[PDB]
Amino acid sequence: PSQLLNYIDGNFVTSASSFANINPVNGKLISDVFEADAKQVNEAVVAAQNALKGPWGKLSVQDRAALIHKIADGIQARFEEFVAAEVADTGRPVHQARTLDIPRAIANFRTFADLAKTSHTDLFEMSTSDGSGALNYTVRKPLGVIGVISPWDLPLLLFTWKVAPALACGNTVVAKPSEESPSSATLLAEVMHDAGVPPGVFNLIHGFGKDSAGEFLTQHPGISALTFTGESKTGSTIMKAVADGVKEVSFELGGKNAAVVFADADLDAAIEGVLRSSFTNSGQVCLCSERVYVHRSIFDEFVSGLKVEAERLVVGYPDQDGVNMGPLISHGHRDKVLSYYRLAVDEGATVVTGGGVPKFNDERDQGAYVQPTIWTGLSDKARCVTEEIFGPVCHISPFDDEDEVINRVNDSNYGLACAIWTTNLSRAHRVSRQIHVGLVWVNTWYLRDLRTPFGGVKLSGLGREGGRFSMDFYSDIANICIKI
Amino acid sequence: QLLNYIDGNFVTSASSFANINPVNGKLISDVFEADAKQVNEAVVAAQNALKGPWGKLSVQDRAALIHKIADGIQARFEEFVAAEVADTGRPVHQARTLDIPRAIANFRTFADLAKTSHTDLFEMSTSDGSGALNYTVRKPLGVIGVISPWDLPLLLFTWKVAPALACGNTVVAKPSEESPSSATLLAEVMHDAGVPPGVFNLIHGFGKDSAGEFLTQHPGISALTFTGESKTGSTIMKAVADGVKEVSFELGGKNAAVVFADADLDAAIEGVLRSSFTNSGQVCLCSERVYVHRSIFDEFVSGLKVEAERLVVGYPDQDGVNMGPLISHGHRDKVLSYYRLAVDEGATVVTGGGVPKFNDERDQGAYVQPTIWTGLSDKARCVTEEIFGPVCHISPFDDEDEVINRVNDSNYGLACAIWTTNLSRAHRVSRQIHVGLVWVNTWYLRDLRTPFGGVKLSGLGREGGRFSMDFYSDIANICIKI
Amino acid sequence: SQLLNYIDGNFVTSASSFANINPVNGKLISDVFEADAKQVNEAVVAAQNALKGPWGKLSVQDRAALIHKIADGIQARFEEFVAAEVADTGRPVHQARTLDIPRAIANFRTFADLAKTSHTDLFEMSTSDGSGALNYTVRKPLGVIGVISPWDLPLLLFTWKVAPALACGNTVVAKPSEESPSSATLLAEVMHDAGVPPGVFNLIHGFGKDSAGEFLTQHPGISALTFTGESKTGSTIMKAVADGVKEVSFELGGKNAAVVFADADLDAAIEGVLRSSFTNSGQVCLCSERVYVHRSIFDEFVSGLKVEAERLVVGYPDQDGVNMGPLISHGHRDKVLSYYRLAVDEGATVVTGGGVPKFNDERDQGAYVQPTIWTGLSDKARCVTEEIFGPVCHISPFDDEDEVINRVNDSNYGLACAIWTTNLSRAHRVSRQIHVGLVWVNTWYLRDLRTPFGGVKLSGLGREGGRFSMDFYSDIANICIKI
Amino acid sequence: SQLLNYIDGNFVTSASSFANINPVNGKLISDVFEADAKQVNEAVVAAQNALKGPWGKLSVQDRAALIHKIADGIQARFEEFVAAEVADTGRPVHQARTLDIPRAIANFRTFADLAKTSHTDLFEMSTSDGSGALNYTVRKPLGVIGVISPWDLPLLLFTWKVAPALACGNTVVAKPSEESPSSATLLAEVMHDAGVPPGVFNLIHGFGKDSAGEFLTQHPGISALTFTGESKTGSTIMKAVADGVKEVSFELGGKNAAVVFADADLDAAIEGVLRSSFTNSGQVCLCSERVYVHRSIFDEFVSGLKVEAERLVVGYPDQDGVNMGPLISHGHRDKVLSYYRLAVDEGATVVTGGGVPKFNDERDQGAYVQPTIWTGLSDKARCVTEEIFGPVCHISPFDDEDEVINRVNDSNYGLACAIWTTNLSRAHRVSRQIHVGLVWVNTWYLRDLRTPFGGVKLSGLGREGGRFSMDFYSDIANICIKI
Ligand SMILES: NC(=O)c1ccc[n+]([C@@H]2O[C@H](COP(=O)([O-])OP(=O)(O)OC[C@H]3O[C@@H](n4cnc5c(N)ncnc54)[C@H](O)[C@@H]3O)[C@@H](O)[C@H]2O)c1
Ligand SMILES: NC(=O)c1ccc[n+]([C@@H]2O[C@H](COP(=O)([O-])OP(=O)(O)OC[C@H]3O[C@@H](n4cnc5c(N)ncnc54)[C@H](O)[C@@H]3O)[C@@H](O)[C@H]2O)c1
Ligand code: NA
Ligand code: NA
Ligand code: NA
Ligand code: NA
Repeated sequence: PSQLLNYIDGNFVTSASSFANINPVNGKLISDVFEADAKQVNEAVVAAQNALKGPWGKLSVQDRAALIHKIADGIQARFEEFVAAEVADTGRPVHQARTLDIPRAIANFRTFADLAKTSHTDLFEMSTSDGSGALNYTVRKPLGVIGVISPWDLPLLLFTWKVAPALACGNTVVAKPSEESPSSATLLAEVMHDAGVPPGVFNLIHGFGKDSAGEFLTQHPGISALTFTGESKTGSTIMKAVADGVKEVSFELGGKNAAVVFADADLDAAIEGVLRSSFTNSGQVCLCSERVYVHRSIFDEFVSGLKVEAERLVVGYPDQDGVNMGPLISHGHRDKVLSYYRLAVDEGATVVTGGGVPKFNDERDQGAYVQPTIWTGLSDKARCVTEEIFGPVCHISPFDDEDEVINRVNDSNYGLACAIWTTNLSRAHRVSRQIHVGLVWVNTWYLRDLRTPFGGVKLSGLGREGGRFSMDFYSDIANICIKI
Repeated sequence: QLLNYIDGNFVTSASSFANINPVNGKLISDVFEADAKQVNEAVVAAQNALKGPWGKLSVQDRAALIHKIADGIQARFEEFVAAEVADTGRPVHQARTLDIPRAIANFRTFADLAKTSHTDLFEMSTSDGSGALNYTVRKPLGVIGVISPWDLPLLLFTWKVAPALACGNTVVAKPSEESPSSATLLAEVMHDAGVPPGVFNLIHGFGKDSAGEFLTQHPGISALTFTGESKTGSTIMKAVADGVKEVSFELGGKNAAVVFADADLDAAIEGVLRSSFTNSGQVCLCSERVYVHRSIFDEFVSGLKVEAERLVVGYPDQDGVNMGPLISHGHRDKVLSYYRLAVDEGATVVTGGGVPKFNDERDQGAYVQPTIWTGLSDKARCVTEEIFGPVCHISPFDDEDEVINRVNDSNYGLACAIWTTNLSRAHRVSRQIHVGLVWVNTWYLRDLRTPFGGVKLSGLGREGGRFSMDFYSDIANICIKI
Repeated sequence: SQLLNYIDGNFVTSASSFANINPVNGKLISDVFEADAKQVNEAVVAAQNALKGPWGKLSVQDRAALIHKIADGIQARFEEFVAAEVADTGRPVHQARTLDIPRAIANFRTFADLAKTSHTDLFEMSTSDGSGALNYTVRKPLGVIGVISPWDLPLLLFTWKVAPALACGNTVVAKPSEESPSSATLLAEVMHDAGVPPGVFNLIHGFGKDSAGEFLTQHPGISALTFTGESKTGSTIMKAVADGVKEVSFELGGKNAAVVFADADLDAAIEGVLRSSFTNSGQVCLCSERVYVHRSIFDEFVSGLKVEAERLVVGYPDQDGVNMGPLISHGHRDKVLSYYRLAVDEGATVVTGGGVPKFNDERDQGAYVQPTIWTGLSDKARCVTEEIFGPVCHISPFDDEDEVINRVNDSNYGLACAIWTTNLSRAHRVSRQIHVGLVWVNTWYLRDLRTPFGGVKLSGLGREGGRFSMDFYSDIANICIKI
Repeated sequence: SQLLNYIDGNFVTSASSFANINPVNGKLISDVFEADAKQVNEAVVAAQNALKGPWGKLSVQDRAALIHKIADGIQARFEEFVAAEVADTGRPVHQARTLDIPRAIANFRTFADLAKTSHTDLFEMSTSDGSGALNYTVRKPLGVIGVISPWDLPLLLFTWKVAPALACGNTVVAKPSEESPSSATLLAEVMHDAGVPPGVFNLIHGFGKDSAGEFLTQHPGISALTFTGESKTGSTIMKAVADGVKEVSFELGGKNAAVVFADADLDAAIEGVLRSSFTNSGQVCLCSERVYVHRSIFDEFVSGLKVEAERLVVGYPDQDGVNMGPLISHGHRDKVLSYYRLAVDEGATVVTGGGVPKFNDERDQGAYVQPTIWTGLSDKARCVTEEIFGPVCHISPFDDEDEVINRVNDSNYGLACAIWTTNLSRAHRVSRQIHVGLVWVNTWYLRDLRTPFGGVKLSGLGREGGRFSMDFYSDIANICIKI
């Protein structure tokens, strides 16, 4: 049907082999995607290094920012095409693509263009023995060639989350989107081309990880940095792969995030919030809550309430009326999720709702759907309470005491996000600062200010991105000291 | 004898190893090597200390306690001088003016930064019209693993330790096997200042199959900050990858100095002498490559030769001394093998090129002579590989763009010194040098607030000023929906 | 027994003297030499000259080191400063030991630290010729700072201005309140003993109009006038420096509210408002003289506050369990009593106090009044709108959140506000809507010295504290290099 | 042609009208309605009210998008705006196309972007009970900003104040110079067409004393007065707002120096000084009217400048290769020629110019003068010390670096300075010692809108640009939460 090409040194190019892009709604072939080989990857990196010496490297910060705004304009002008591309690849509801995914990708470019325009560096004066003094000033320069490897849960959002600041800081890019979701990135390349981004500045390579484009990219000595969002295990692998070149790295990895509902929470608001934090994108967001802790005094009522709301969720077509949830990304991912559904029963869970796959009795039965699922009854040590499942599921457990629940939230090798529900002023601030995660929300979930630092602790990440943190990571910070 | 310091106690080990004075090859002390069991004990005690009295100090009180650590060092100044000198053979004057005062400055400066540092507040609108607040907070990262080298032992040791403690972390610190004494005195100051048990832990030993490796492998740490060789950095980066530990690396360099035709020539010769031979060339920041404009080349080399030959090589306390020995015999071996390699590569030996004769104990030491080469290609191994001795190669250049390209044609990128009196040239050329630090008309001048680090193989991340306050802290974002 | 000026490194007397009077008993405690215009000029000129001297040559590190020595010198004479503050003001010894003196010391240490750690900015830009340019900023001393301070927190407010002034490398001509000259004089001594170069810090005594205060504000030799005191005086001063376009920084009056919502920790709010209304006998610019309490807890709040207010021990600064000393002066008490009288005329119910206590001893010769609580006045009453500056508050009920926000903001002042509530959204939602420089939630007068401090409307001009002081007390210059 | 006030979303006329006069030929350009006190009041009330309308409800993001639309509206009418600026002032068309109009558009865009990216501060602190506290700051609109602007760079300086005011969520009552009312009026059209809510931006026309300008500064309804103009006028406005303790920001006069050191690129310095003395016919606050040149190159410098100055084309704004239009007005020319005579009387050597060109056409009815260069005056001459605001410079030799620094600083003004040297150390060492707000090395009037801008001494009060504007045009509030 469609073909998704690579984009290398200003041209769309095919490849020797291609792989299948499968619509998870109905199991059908969407497109063939040409897999970049090591030769093509090297050509992309070499093109990126050279482009640093071309027109791009000569642009003022203002001209660079203006061009980046043009990239955003071009996405905006093809908004519905990008919507259709994200949807076809992932089965996400159209409304979500229209309200979250595509706007945020546009916003990624604008915000970092803006940050680039307004950012400055530092001036330090000092005295010296000869009483004449000295000046130290800092400058931001492009780091060089940035390798980008991105996942399939929020394909264009996370892809642009990395590409936007990379370009805003004057770097050049070689980027490999998830093999599960390569469409919107390919459209982005067309927008880059049409906007007049110079050849070699942005390069798109398609492929898998190991023994494919992903691995070839991480191993190339020509990149200056590798920014990556994905599985924790994959982060470790990549970190080993770039260690010999001491490449700069930035990792946003797994999580087993908790939501906590205190007895003084607005209960209806918390039920709705947790529904959202557990089942958005069918539980396929790094930020989703797979552990929920609810005060003993409201536990039964919270659980009954969430069950009803979960069962009201419409699981169906992306453009179906009132749809809330699409399928999982792939049959392969469904197999992982269902084996955890199985594991939970074996570990002693009560299945409050879901626990299987919906039966549609139409073509969607050939897709990769599962049911939104709630468990109770597992110990804090259960595998299903400790390992990231990355599906539409949450286990819910009671607690009695604030310090107790804080300790249970923190008792994890992960540390990405946490959502806390309480109407109490002191409790909100006191509790939040004690959660060992990069991001806490109070009385909401996944509310984003793009200027904030974003990242995780422990196995969930290395480094911070967002705002000035991206401006620092994607730049060479250099100190120049002048003796006066 | 030098003991480990673990959970408030000085403890011995099943193995000890020799601390050899490099001036005369004499034994200074036996050093107990921490085994894996003891490294685990240091790490567990570090973790627990976070939950004790240390973790409950206000920022102001923490900073006060840190200023007390600095006072402790100052009150035992000469004792610290003596330890640094003994281990390494550095000139007494260098220790008194550079090494020890900087260590004190390290603690004081980061104490001050901690007291005055703040974070950010972001306001935003939301659909419902009520809005939201996002604010950031800096928390202790947790347990910081510190592994440090021998060139500037106390300075570099405390360059990591001070911000780590100022940010409320606890520390397991492993100083170089070549220079364990001043770090052991520090553990004494820490103890006498009433730093809670477990907050600062000193473990002695080597790298592979030793305390260093054991530290980097321990899942209980939250970060590893390292200063040493590039290949060691790569190794440690691999070691901590499975736990995805935060890392900060300051690694090797092959730094260049550049003398433009319009430089103040006498100041340039003096500056490059300092940048080449300070601490006997054993500083990561030393210039081992020098580029001089063709029109002043011969005059420069002659002038440098003379100055280089007036340098006094001898006892650390021998009045007028300029250079002590290299850190060790093993290290002199490496340096001498490079001395041979330069000749085999076709170098003219303008001066030095071997080892001085003393006819006393110093011949049992590990001395070499300050050495200057000319006549090698940019691709010669002695021009590209870090020697870490008191040596430089000098090469003529003709064009500005030429010398910039030649400076950057390196797998390293730590620092560069440039000499010129021209305003435009100074700033135009500076911004093009692909390194972490550029000095103009000076060398190794340091403001502790500035970002410090290297690019390419010379490092990962930046430390100093807010970059240390950021690295040694968890930055967390809290979002309140209103 | 004699308080001298400190000019160009010398303690000097003056032509005229005035009486420093203990408000506990009305007894003369010292004679204070009033600086005339000639001595004021001499002080400014000496401060100008010191800029060109060793002080101008100090590195920021060295300067900060010396400022810490000043702090050390206050610490070493801690109890004498306490005695000095107490003697002049009648404030409880406990307050002087825990609030007044330690904050003066912290003032010097904090701004020395800020000076040591502050840096400025680098901006890169592109140029037509493609070579680019660099813009960088530096902080330089502004010059000579004229400091004028009030009597409510004498040493705290005096050092609140002098510390950053000196931290930024300025020289200083400072004029403390006629009512409280003692601690400033001891501070001169500490400067002297610390070896602060002559002319760097100059202390002139006197009054305002037609005296040392007036003369300083009109001297063309100063680069800036920072002032804390009455709003009308701020206006006067602003006109006086106009011809010179001097930099100005004003912290002026207020009529601050406290608001207690139905979901507040009622016991904590009662204690809180008690502190906010009667601390330093209600003689702090930040004090709450208007209080709004939700209808559902009004009666219970007023009853609880009455009991606590009546438990307050009014007496000698070193009297065991003392909570309140006297007002600053007999003249100040006469104003406060004229307001007590006015409240009654305006129809107030006097919940407690409303007059002066009878001690039957020397205190009856001093300047005491009772802690006083009113109810029953409308928002337009003069006792509800004009700053009294005594140990008093009016309490009014309210019903709605938007209502009480409007009544708080319906004022020509806008210094500070305290809000009591346990609700998270309300705390943040209400706080941001109060038109003042400083809001506290579930506390009062908690100070982080890094934060901007100041008022809006008639309560001020500019901000001080942290980065704001480093900016105000500095010349910020941009240097632009074409490459 | 006719220029109306813009109030509460409506263009309105007035009882009084005055003439807009083309300085090129003395012809009438338009009539301008002078707003009276009633209308100024109407503007301020409208502005106050608009704070409570739709404007006050916009998110920072949406407010910023609107401001970008304002900039779009000026871009869409670019040439009309060029025509207006040129007509009012006689400035070269080229300068209006490359400096004046583009900077106005950039002003709005830059502050819109600053608003979008700016954040405030979070301070944590410990407390006695061990639970801690949070201090956070927020930026809120200050309120109604009164803006009063001069005629040297009409739209640039007008929008330099209007853009940050609107970006910080304030509402505006703005009074452009009587000499240059056109572009501001066209700006009102752009705002209207972009759908800026009524009352958010108000335009009042008139003069100073007994007119719109004075009335604006006296109105108790404004929250701040930002002003650019003569030093004396700044002093007057500062007195006028003092009773309200209104926030103030002043960018005032200057008598700026250029310094040419012996190691300067001589040709570049000659060209640079020519630009800095004669651009906009010397009618820019940033122009150099004093020039110091090292003795060794003095004669060579003066000769070169004389020749370059005599090659300058003085004529029509669109004339081929024109360098200078006329002065703003015959009245201003009268003042300038008065200074031309005075210099002769003070004993100056007129190196070039010193009179008015003879055109033999309609330009003879205009307000032209010749670019003029003087030598031989002492540092104390009136012509070397008072701001002339015409196309003129005096040149004097110096021998020593410390000497010339002292001579540059020996002034009651302190706006800007341009320095010419090829030496690295000297550029940085000398620049930091010059007591002005802005120094340029090897260039002049190079602007980065993020930098602090302002002057010292009589040249101003406070800073604007970048974070400094974000601070001046906002209420900075501190909110302290006890946890
Ligand atoms: N970039 C900088 O700022 C900086 C500063 C000083 C020194 N250096 C570099 O340090 C080097 C010289 O010092 P060095 O010889 O001690 O370097 P090194 O790598 O051999 O040793 C450094 C430290 O790491 C430890 N170590 C060695 N192997 C280890 C391992 N496998 N696991 C854990 N720890 C291990 C050592 O015991 C020692 O404490 C030079 O390359 C020099 O450039 C760099
Ligand atoms: N906003 C704040 O932070 C703050 C802090 C403390 C006090 N205050 C205010 O201070 C007032 C009480 O103190 P006060 O009675 O001493 O006020 P005041 O303004 O009458 O006197 C203050 C100082 O200014 C001097 N002074 C008086 N007239 C002067 C003049 N014409 N020119 C120059 N100096 C003059 C006085 O001698 C004294 O030193 C209260 O209104 C209180 O709110 C405000
Ligand atoms: Na797919
Ligand atoms: Na040794
Ligand atoms: Na008194
Ligand atoms: Na006109």
